[PDB]
Amino acid sequence: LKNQIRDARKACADATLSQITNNIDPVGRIQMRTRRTLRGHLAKIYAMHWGTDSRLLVSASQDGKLIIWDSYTTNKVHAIPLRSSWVMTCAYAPSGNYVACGGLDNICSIYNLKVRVSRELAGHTGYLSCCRFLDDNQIVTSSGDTTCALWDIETGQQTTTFTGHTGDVMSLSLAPDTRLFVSGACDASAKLWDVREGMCRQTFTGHESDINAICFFPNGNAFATGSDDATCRLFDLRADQELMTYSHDNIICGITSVSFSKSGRLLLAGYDDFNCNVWDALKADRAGVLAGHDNRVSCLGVTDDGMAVATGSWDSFLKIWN
Amino acid sequence: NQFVQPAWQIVLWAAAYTVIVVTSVVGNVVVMWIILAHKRMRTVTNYFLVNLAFAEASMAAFNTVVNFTYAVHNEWYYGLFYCKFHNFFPIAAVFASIYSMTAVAFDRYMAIIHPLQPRLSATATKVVICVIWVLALLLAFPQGYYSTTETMPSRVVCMIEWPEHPNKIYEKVYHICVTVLIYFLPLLVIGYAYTVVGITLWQVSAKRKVVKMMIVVVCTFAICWLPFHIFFLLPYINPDLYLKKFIQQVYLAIMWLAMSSTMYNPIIYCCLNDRFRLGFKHAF
Amino acid sequence: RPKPQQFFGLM
Amino acid sequence: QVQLQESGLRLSCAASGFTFSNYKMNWVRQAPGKGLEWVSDISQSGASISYTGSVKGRFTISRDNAKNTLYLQMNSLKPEDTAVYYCARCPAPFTCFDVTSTTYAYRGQGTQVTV
Amino acid sequence: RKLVEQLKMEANIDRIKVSKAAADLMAYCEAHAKEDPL
Amino acid sequence: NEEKAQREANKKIEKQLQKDKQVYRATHRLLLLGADNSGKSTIVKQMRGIFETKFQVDKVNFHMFDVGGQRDERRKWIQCFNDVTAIIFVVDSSDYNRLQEALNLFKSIWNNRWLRTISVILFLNKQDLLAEKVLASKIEDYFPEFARYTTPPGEDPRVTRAKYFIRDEFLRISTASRHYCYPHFTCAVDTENARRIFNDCRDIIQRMHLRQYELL
Repeated sequence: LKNQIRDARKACADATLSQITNNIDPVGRIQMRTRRTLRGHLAKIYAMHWGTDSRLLVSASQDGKLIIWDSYTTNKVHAIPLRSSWVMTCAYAPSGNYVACGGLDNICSIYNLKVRVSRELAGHTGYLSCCRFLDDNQIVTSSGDTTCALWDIETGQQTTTFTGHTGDVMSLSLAPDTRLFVSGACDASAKLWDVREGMCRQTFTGHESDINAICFFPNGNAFATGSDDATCRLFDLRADQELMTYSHDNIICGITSVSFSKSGRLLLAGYDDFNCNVWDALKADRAGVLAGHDNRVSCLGVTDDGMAVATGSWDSFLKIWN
Repeated sequence: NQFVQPAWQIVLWAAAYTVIVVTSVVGNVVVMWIILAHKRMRTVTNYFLVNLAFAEASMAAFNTVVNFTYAVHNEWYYGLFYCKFHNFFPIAAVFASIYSMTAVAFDRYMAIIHPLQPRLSATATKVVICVIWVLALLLAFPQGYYSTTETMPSRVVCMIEWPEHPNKIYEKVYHICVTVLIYFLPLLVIGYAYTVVGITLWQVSAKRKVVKMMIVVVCTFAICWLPFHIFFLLPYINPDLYLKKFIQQVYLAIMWLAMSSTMYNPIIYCCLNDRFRLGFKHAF
Repeated sequence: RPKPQQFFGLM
Repeated sequence: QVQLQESGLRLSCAASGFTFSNYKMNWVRQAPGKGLEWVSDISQSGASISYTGSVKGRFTISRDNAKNTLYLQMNSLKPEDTAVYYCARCPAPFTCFDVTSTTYAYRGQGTQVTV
Repeated sequence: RKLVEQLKMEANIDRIKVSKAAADLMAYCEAHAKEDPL
Repeated sequence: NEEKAQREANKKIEKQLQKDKQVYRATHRLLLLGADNSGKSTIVKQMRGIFETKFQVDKVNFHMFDVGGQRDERRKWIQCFNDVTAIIFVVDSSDYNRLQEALNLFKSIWNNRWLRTISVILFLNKQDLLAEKVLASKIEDYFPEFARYTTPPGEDPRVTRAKYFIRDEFLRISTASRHYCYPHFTCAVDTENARRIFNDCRDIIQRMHLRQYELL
C-alpha cells in the first residue's frame, strides 16, 4: 500500500520549486552584528524561549539554573534554582505569568512569577525533550519514550496521549491557529497531530537520520526540519511530499535548531560547526553567516515582532543579533 | 675630570647594551600582544605573565638606557625632574618584576602539588597585582624623594643626598633592608617551590624538560643577581674603591650582568609551548 | 659635594 | 524512507533510501530464547573489518557500494548458528551506539537460518 | 496491525499539486515582505 | 525611577551567584556506568530516576551519579555528561558471554565525538568468582587467542594469565587511539576504592593543569 502512496505522490508532482524561482528578486547579502551579550551562567546553556512582548527571555543552564533576562538593559530579573541539575527544555507562557522546565528527572516543573513551584507533572517514563504552552491551562510535552502528551495544569493529570513514533521525540511546534501541532522524532519521520481528536492525521518521511528541530511557517501550512545528515527540508501539508531541500557539500555536521523570520523569507539554522547559517526559503541558497560562539550552538530564538534573533551555545554565553 | 673614555670601549659597550635592550623590548611586547590579542589566551592564569612582561619591558626601556647614557661619561644630561623620576619609577619596576616572578612560582606550585583545590579568583589576582605595585612604589619612594642634582667644575651629577648622621645609620639600614627584600627571601621561596615541584615531576621527557627549565631559572636568577647587591653593599666596608676608572668598568659589567636577566623568559615560553611558537610565527 | 672624583652609581 | 531487505549460504542485505557510502554496517544475530548478540561489522570503505571471537576464521563480510548491498559468507555450520539474522546501520555518519537494542529503527526484519 | 490501519487511513487524502502550493507560498512571501526588519 | 529598582535587584543576583561559583568549582562530577550483571550497586553503597552519592575524601567532596530510568537507547542523553571529570566503567569479569557487549560499549564510549576528552577509570569486579571458576568454561571457547599468550596466584598462575589477558584486551583498544585509561582490580568486598578514585582524579587534574599553565 506504501507503493501506491509513493506513486500518488509522484503523480502529484509537476515541477520543482527551484525551477519556479527564475523570475524573482534575490534577497542579497545579509550581515548581522552582535548587539548585546548575556553572561551570567556557569555551565552550558541548553535551551531558551522568547517572550510574547519581545523583551523578556528565559534561559536554562546545565548546572541547575533558570535565569530570566531583560534583552534591553541586560538585567537579571530572576534566577531560580532547580531541584535537578540536568534539564533540556524551557518555555514561557503567552500571558507572561508562568514558566516551565524539564529534563532527566522525568518531571515537568511549572513556576509562577506573580517565585515558588506552582505545579509538578509526573507521568512520563523517559526524559522530556520539549514543552510548549497553548494557554495558561494546558501544556504539551514530548518524552523520550516515543510519546507526546497534552496535560491540564489544574487537575495535574494527563488528558490526551499521542503514541505514533518508533524513535524518541526530539522537538514539537504548535500552529498559530492553536489547533494542530507537529512533532519530529529519531526515526527520520515527522507527524502532524490534532489536539481535539488525538489521532495522527499525516506522516512525512523524507530524512535519513534523527530529526532534531521542527517549526511551523508563519502561514501555518508548511514546516522545515533539520536533522543529523547536514540537510534541511521543507514540507507542505497540502502537497504531502518533500517540497524543498537545503544542503551544502562542505558541511558534515548536524543541525541543532531551526527557526523562521517574520515574513517567512529567511530560515536560520544552527549547526555543530560552531556557527549559524541563514538560508533563503525560496531560492535555496546560503545567504548569511553568524559566527560568534566558541562552542556548538544549541538553541535559537526569533522574536514575535521580528526585530531580534538570540542564540545560545555551550560556551555559557547567550547573544543577541539584529 | 677623570671619567672619560676613548672611542673603542664606548663602541663595544654600546653594542653589548643595544643587543640586550632590543631583544628584551621586542620579546616582552610580542609576548604581551600574544596573550592580550588572541581572545582565547585571556585567562586568569596568564595575568601574572602579562604583569611580568609589562614590568620587564618597563625595566629594560628606561633603567638600562638612561643608566648607560649616565655611565658612559659620568655626566647628567636631562635635569632635576628626570633625576627624580628616574630615581623613583624604574627601581619600582625592578621590584615589581621580581615579585611577579615569585607570584608565578607560587601559582605553579599550587597548580602542580594541590591540583584538586580551585584556582584563585580574578578579583584576588587583581588585588595581588595591585599590592605588588604599591609595595614596589613604597619601597622605591625614599630613593626618589631624596634625589638631587648638584653642579661641579665641568660636572653635573644626580645623586642621593641622604640626611647626615655621624655614624651613617639611615642609608646602611635602608640598603641592608632592601638587599634582604630583593635577594634572600624570593630566592628561598622560588627554590623551595621549584624543588618540591621538580621532585614530584621527576611523556616523561616533557616533565624532565620542565625540571630542567626550573633549574635554569633558579641558577640564572642567583648568578645574575649576586654581584649587583655585592657592589651596592660594597662602600660601607671599604669606601676608597670609588675613585678610579676600574670601579666604572666594574659598574658597567655588573649592570650588563643584572639587566641580561630580562631576555630569558620569552625564550623559555617560545621553547616550551607550541601555542606560543605559533604566536611568534604569526607575529613575525 | 663629597668629592670631585666620585663615580655616583645608580640603580 | 530507509529500507533494508534481507534474503538467504550467502546472505544478502539490500539497502535503499540513503547513501550507502557513508555508514558503517553491522550483522547482528538473534537466537531463539536469547537476546540480541553482535556478530560482525564493516566500516565505510571495507578497510576495517571485525568479528566476534566465536565466528572469526569461519565467517566473512563484504560490501558492494556500486550496487549498495552487503553480503555475508558463512561456512562450517554448527547447531548453535540457528538464528534470525539482521543487517543494521549505526545512525550517525562519519563516526553509533544502539545497534543492539530492543526497538531500533534502522534495521530490517531478518532471515531465519536453521542448521 | 496498527501500521497497516494507519497507512490505510492516511492513504485517502486530497493532495493538492505543487503549483498551487508554490503559488500560495509566493503570495504569502510577497504580501508580507514590507514588515520584515531582517 | 524604575531603573533604580532593577539595578538593585541585579546586584543581589550577581552576589549570590558568585557564592555558587565558590562551590560548583569545589566539587567534581563522576559518571558511574556499567551493566546489570556488574556490581555497580555494591560499589555505591560502600561510600554511602537518577541515584546520587556524595562522599568526601581528603576534604574533597565528590558527587557521583548512577543514572537509569530510560529505555535501552542511550545515544542522546550521553551528550549531557560532557563536563564530567571521569567515567567509572564497571565490568563483570566472570561472564565471558556478556564481555563482548562490554568491549563494544567501551569502544563506543571511547570513540565518541563528545566523549573524546573525558577519561575512563575501569573496574574489573567479581574476581573471587573468577578464581573459583578458573580453578574448578575454559575462557577460550569465546576468545580464540588465549591459547597463545604470555603474562607481561597462591597455587596456580593461570588466574594471573586470565586477568592480565582481560585487562590487555581492554587496554589495547584504549591505546589504539588527550585522555587515558586507569585499570584496577577490585573484589566483592573492598574499602579502598575511594582512595583509588581520589588518586586517579588527582593524576587527571594534574595532567590537565600541566597544559593550561603553558608548560606542555
